[PDB]
Amino acid sequence: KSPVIVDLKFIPEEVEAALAGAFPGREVIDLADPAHQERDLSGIDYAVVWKSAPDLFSRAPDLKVVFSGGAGVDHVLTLPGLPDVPLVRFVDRTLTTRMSEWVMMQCLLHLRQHRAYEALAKKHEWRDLSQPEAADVTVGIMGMGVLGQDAARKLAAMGFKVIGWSRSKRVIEGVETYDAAGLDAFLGRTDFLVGLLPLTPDTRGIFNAALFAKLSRNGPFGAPVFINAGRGGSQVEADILECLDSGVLGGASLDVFEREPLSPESRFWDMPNVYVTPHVAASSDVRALFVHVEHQIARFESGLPLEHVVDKVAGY
Amino acid sequence: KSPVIVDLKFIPEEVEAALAGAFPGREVIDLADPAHQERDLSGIDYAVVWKSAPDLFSRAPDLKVVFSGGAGVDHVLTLPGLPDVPLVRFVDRTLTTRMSEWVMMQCLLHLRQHRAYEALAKKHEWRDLSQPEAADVTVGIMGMGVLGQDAARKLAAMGFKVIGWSRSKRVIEGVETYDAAGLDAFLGRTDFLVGLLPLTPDTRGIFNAALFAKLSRNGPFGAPVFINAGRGGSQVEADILECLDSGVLGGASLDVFEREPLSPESRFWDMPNVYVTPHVAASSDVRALFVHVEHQIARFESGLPLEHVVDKVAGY
Ligand SMILES: NC(=O)c1ccc[n+]([C@@H]2O[C@H](COP(=O)([O-])OP(=O)(O)OC[C@H]3O[C@@H](n4cnc5c(N)ncnc54)[C@H](OP(=O)(O)O)[C@@H]3O)[C@@H](O)[C@H]2O)c1
Ligand SMILES: NC(=O)c1ccc[n+]([C@@H]2O[C@H](COP(=O)([O-])OP(=O)(O)OC[C@H]3O[C@@H](n4cnc5c(N)ncnc54)[C@H](OP(=O)(O)O)[C@@H]3O)[C@@H](O)[C@H]2O)c1
Ligand SMILES: [Cl-]
Ligand SMILES: [Cl-]
Repeated sequence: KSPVIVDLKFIPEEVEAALAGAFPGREVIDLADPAHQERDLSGIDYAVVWKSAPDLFSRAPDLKVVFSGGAGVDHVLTLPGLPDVPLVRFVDRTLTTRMSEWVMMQCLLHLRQHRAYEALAKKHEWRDLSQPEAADVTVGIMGMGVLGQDAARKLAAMGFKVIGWSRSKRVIEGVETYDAAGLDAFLGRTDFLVGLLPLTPDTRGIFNAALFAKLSRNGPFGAPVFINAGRGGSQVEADILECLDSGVLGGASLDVFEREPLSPESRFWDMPNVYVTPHVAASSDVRALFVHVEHQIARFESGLPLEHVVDKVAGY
Repeated sequence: KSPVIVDLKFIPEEVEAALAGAFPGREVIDLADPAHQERDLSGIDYAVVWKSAPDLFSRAPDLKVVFSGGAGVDHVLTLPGLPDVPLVRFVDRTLTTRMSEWVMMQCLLHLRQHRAYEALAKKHEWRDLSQPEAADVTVGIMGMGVLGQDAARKLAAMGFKVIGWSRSKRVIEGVETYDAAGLDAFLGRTDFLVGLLPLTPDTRGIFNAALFAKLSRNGPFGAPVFINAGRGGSQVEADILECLDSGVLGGASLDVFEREPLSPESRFWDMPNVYVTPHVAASSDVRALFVHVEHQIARFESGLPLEHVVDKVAGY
């Protein structure tokens, strides 16, 4: 039976804990362990990777399937020697449900004027603010795949008006959607913009000043909000900053940044209407990752086709 | 046609805005207007009241129905001269949906360790924290009426494990519930305690140190959280403070207080794991209030029975 290489830059206690009883019957080679730093890795069919070392695929030339530890593959596609074999991304109910938690939290924080109420609290001042209900706000989600769909349905169920956008059009009860050419109509209706796009050459810098200026100003706060949990390379941070300073954006939630970890010198840390999280919108449940990997190995070895394979030309 | 007295201590622009076109065919006497401060109010059948003046029912001895501006009636029951006629409380989809927004926000803030991530941000420090999913947390809701039920269903749909408690037992898909005697078993399973009880003589001071000590310590954070949006008189704030200081409570969200507005000298304002909101968990949509009132007047006058009538002996 082939070994499984595990090269995951995740919280190490979580990886170690999940290894126990994982991949039964297979040797598991965890490259976090210094004992394994010189081991040759030829003749091994499977690797599970997240921020893996540059020389990995030169050490493991015989891989038959590469498994990403995350849903996003923009970094893995750039790794030297990435083999010409299927690359399977992480898709799982645990990941999806976690992202929807984060998206719901952001939409509620901005809806319920959390920062305004915290500023009042800091002054020890009791003051009720006029308050729209979720149905008074349209959330527009750019990115209508696994995560965008689950987030949209959950937002709608909480009472938000929800609309969606992606390259092609899709059918989702209670959610009107737009295809690529509908972008401007979608943006003009959107009060809270949620980014759940992969980073690809075609989504690079898509979230810029010109796009923020097209968002709706007709909503209950008079200015839109930007929430991104896709990839940082999709946004132009200089524009986000300028828009926040001018009031073109009323606030933002950012889980992802052009350069991560976010520099300690960034202005985003101290800004009163920005919520910064360190790329934790949906943590990979490592146990679930390994169950997904085990499952796909079983299909592969039985001749069934792999699921969630990446289109490497498209970048997702 | 009888006039309608409106004596509502709500945001005045909201009341004024909602008056337009309200109660068509009836004189509307808004007691916020100084012009009406000496008007006699006999021969008037209806009043809509929230924090109304003490002498109101002596000025209006002929009321046939009193309408509260809120869901809660503990204050109105204490008003001098409250007539011996039906008292109808506010119940409406707008109110319910708003409360569920607030409850969902609190459960997510505590689940997603928002204060920990804000403390990291204040130090300009990028650090991922181990993170449970909502299904790892049990939310126990004390109070299973209109609001408790809607909040429970919405929490469950977001992935939380949800359990409920109230005097009598109730049947709710996906939510196990407990009756009065099941209190201790319910508390022992609960990680996040949500209060959606009326204030009555029987719920006064129910949320105390003895009760907080019975909450589960087996959850992912090792200590429970207290969230109250019912009434402040149900909690003992001295105990909440002591429990937070000792770590018996890991955090709290409080929308209601023993004395409101909350004193500017309260410690709750500055406490890092408390979220204070100024009794805004669900604002009355005044427009919807008047539609509800108009509707009930129509039923009353057609001989149909009034809905949402309070049991004045029970206090709710
Ligand atoms: N912050 C975090 O912790 C975190 C966690 C997990 C994932 N993520 C990010 O979230 C992303 C989405 O994940 P997912 O599972 O939902 O992906 P998915 O199922 O592949 O969905 C991707 C969506 O983006 C659309 N899209 C791609 N390129 C586009 C373009 N140029 N114009 C318009 N639409 C475009 C796709 O449209 P089509 O269907 O028409 O192709 C599809 O609707 C991942 O790529 C990852 O970067 C972040
Ligand atoms: N913070 C805010 O902005 C805000 C806004 C709206 C409402 N509220 C508060 O929320 C409360 C609940 O509203 P609601 O519409 O959900 O009320 P509801 O429909 O009357 O529900 C009340 C629930 O509390 C239970 N209950 C009452 N006394 C009890 C006792 N001694 N022991 C156990 N259970 C008891 C009732 O049980 P039974 O069914 O068995 O009687 C019922 O399940 C209101 O009274 C108001 O004070 C606050
Ligand atoms: Cl800001
Ligand atoms: Cl605290």
